[PDB]
Amino acid sequence: MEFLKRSFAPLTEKQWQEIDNRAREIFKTQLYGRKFVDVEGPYGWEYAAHPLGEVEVLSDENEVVKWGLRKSLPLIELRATFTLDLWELDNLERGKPNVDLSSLEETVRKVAEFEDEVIFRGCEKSGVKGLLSFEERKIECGSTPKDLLEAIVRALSIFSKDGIEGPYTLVINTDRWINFLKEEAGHYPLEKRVEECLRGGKIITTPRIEDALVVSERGGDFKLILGQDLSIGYEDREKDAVRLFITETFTFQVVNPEALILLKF
Amino acid sequence: MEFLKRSFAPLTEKQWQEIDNRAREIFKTQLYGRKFVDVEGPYGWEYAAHPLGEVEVLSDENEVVKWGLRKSLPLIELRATFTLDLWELDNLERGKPNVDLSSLEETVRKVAEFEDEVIFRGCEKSGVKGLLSFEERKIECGSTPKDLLEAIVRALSIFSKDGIEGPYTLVINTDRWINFLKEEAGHYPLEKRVEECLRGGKIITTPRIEDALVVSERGGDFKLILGQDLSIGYEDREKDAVRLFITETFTFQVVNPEALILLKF
Amino acid sequence: MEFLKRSFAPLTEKQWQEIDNRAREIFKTQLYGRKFVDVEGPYGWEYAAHPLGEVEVLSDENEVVKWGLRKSLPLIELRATFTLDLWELDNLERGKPNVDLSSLEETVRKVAEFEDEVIFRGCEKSGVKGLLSFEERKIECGSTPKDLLEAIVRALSIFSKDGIEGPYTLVINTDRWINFLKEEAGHYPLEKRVEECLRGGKIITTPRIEDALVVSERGGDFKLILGQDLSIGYEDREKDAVRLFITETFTFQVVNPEALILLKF
Ligand SMILES: Cc1cc2nc3c(=O)[nH]c(=O)nc-3n(C[C@H](O)[C@H](O)[C@H](O)COP(=O)(O)O)c2cc1C
Ligand SMILES: Cc1cc2nc3c(=O)[nH]c(=O)nc-3n(C[C@H](O)[C@H](O)[C@H](O)COP(=O)(O)O)c2cc1C
Ligand SMILES: Cc1cc2nc3c(=O)[nH]c(=O)nc-3n(C[C@H](O)[C@H](O)[C@H](O)COP(=O)(O)O)c2cc1C
Repeated sequence: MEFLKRSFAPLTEKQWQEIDNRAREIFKTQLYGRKFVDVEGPYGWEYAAHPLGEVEVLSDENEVVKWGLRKSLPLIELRATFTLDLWELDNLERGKPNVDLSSLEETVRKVAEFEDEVIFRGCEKSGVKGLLSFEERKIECGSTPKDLLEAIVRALSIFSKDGIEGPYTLVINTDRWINFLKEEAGHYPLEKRVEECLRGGKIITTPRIEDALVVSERGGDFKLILGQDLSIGYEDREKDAVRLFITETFTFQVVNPEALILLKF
Repeated sequence: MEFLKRSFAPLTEKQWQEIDNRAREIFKTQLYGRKFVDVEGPYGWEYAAHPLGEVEVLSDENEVVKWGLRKSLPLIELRATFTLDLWELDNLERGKPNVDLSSLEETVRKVAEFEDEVIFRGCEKSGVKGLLSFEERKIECGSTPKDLLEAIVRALSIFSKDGIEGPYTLVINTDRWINFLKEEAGHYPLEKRVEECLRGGKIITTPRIEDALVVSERGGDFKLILGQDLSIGYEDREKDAVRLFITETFTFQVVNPEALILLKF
Repeated sequence: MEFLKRSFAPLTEKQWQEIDNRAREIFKTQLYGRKFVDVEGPYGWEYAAHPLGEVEVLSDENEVVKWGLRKSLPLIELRATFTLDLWELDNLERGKPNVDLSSLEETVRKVAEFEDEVIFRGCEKSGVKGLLSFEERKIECGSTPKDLLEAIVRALSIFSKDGIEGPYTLVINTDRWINFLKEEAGHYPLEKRVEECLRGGKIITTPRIEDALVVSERGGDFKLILGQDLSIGYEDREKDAVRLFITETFTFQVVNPEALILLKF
C-alpha cells in the first residue's frame, strides 16, 4: 500500500494498470516453486521473523536461572529497480496498444529466478534449507524412459512406507523431459504413462532444476512464508524516465521432508 | 478408553493429537491385509474368543451322557512399547511444526508387519491359518507379462466354476510388479491390460508377499475379527521420556477359500 | 496454560493457590523495573521475536536483485526449578496456616533479579541494551543532599530541551537514599523537597543500581516485551518432593533514550 509511494509517480491510473498487468502475467508462469508449495500469509510489511519453536540454551550448566533465546527464520526483503521511458508510456494515452515494457519484463524474470533459487537451493545466510539439499531423500535409477517410470513407482512405495498420501506431482527439468519424449519412438504418449504411474498426478516442467523430483501435494509439508507479496513501487524520476522497483518479503521452510523424493538420472 | 491410562501421561491434548495423527497416517497405508479383507467388530476390550461352531467330542463311545467342548479361536493381544523424549514434544507448544516422532514411526511399522504376518502366513499357536497356506488354491503359469494376464483369465474361470462373483482384486509383490512393467517395453500400459482382464478390478502392490494372488471382494470370505482396534496408551515416565504402547486384540479366519487363488511365478 | 503441566503435579487446588499467591506477593515488590517501564503483551508462548523495523543489506553493490534480512530482537526464555517437600505441603490440608515455602521464595528472588539485570544492565548475547549503558545521558553534580536537588532541577531542564513532558520519577539506590536522609540533620523532610523538585513526581528506591536516574513516565519510551508472563509449572516428582519451575519469555527495548537521565554521584 502507501509505503510503495505509487501515487507520487507521474503516471495515470491506466498506465499503472498496464505495468501491473504485465508483471502479473509473467510472475504467474515463472514462479515455478509456487506451483506446488503451500503459501502462507501475507502477514504484512512489518512481519520480520517466523518462529521455529525451539530454544537455544545459553546459560552455564550450573546456573540457578537457566536461559536461552527463542529461534526464528528472518524474512528476506528483496528490491529490484528498473527504469521506464516516460514518453513511451505516454503513447498509451494516445491509444497505442503495445508500449515497450522490456525493462519491466527483464527485471520480473530476475526476481522470479531469485525466489526459486531460495526454494530449490536454499540460502545459507538466512538459514533456509532448499529442496535439493535433502540428499537422504535421493534415489537413482538411470537415464531411460523406462528408468523414469520405474523410479516413479518406487517413489510412491517409499511414500507409502512413511504414510504420505497423495496427490503426487513430478517436477522435471524441461530439456530432460524433451529428451525422454524423443526416445519414446512413436508410441503411447509418455505423458499418459507418467500420469498413470503417479496415480492421476501432475507434471510440472521447469528450468529451475537439472534432474527431477516427486512431491506430495497433500498440504502442510512445504511452506512459503510471505510478509509482503510481490509489489511494484516508485523511487524517483530521472528526466524522461521513472525509476520503479519490485519488492517482497518472504522465507521458506521444508516442514516434512518425507513428502519429497529426489530423482538422480 | 479409560483402560489405556491416557489421561495420566504428562501430555497436553495437542500433543496427544499429534501422536495419534501420525500413527493413523502410517497404519492407513501399511496395514495391507485390511485393504481387501472384511473387518468385523470392534467387540470391545473384554472379547476373548470367536466361536467356530463345532464340538470336539471327548466322551467314550459307550457313555449314556455323551459330551464334548465347544471350539473357538482365541484372540491375540499384542503390546508394543516405545519411548518419546518429553522436551522434544514440548517444542510443539512453542510452535514447532515437525517434532521428532521416529520412535513412534518405527514401532507402528513393526505392529503393522505383525498383523499382516498373521493374515498372510497364519499363527500356529493361535490356530489361525493364513492366506498363503491354502496350497490347493495354487496355479502356475510362468514369469512373463503374458503369463500374468493369462493366469488372471484362468483364475476368473476357476472362480466361475465355484460360483464366486466379483469384483476381483490382484495382490502382487511390489518388486515383481516393477519387473513386469520393465519387460513391457513401451506399449499400452500394463496396468490397463490387467484391470481389463480383472473385468474392472483393482491392483494392490505390497511387500508382504513374494508372488501374487487373486481374491474376490464380494464380501464374507475373509474375516478379520477385532476386539480392540489399534490404540495408543501410557505405561510410565522414565525421566525426560514417556513410555507409551500400541495395542490391539484380534484374530483372522478364511471362511471361504474358494474366493482365493494363489499365483506361483 | 496446559503447557505448564500443572494438572499432573500431585497437589490440591488449595495447595496450588498457596504457591501462586506467595510468588505473586514477592514478584510485586521485587520486580523493580516493572515499576516504571511500559509492559507490552503478553503475546503468548509461541512469540519468538520482536521486529526492529530495519533491514540489514547483504547483497553485493552491483546486483540486479538487491536483498537483505529483516532484523528483530529474539525473546529470552528463562527457566528456574525448585523443589518443595510434599509432606510439608500436605499440612495445609490439616489446617496449617504457615507451610514452609523457603525454596519457592529463594527462587522467585533469583528470577526477579535476573529480569532486572536485563532491564538495567542489558544482555549482549540477546542484543538488549540496558538503561545504564546510555552514557551520553549522564550528568554529574556531587554527593550531597543539595547536589541531588540541583541535579534534579537540571535534569528537568534537559528534558524540556528535548520536549519530554512528565510526570517524572527518581530511581535511586536504597543505601544512597538513606545516607542522604542522615545528612539532612533534622529539617524539612528531604522526601518532600525531592517530590517538589520533580514537580509532583515519585521516588522509587531500589538495590538494583548503585547511583540514581530520572525518567519520564509519559509512556512509550521504555518497553518490556512479554511473550509469557511469569508462571509456575510442574516438572516431575522425586520421592517426598515435587520439582516445580518458574518461567517467562521477554525482551526489552529503550525506544527513546531522551526520556532518561543518569545521575553520577
Ligand atoms: C532491500 C533494500 C531496500 C531498500 N529500501 C529503501 C526505502 O525504503 N526507501 C529509500 O529511500 N531507499 C531504499 N533502498 C535504497 C535505494 O534508494 C533504492 O531503494 C534501490 O532499490 C537500491 O537497491 P536496488 O536498486 O537494487 O533495488 C533499499 C535498498 C535495498 C537493497
Ligand atoms: C500382551 C502384554 C500385555 C500387557 N498388559 C499390561 C497391563 O495391562 N498393565 C501393566 O501394568 N503391565 C502390562 N504388561 C507388562 C509391561 O508392564 C508392559 O505392558 C510392556 O508392554 C511389556 O511388553 P512390551 O514392552 O513388549 O509391549 C503387558 C505385557 C504384554 C506382553
Ligand atoms: C530454558 C529451558 C527450557 C526448558 N524446557 C523444557 C521443556 O519444555 N520440557 C522438558 O521436558 N525439559 C525442559 N528443559 C530441561 C529440564 O528438563 C528442566 O526443564 C529444567 O528446568 C532445566 O533447567 P532449570 O532447572 O535451570 O530450570 C528446559 C531447560 C531450559 C534451560
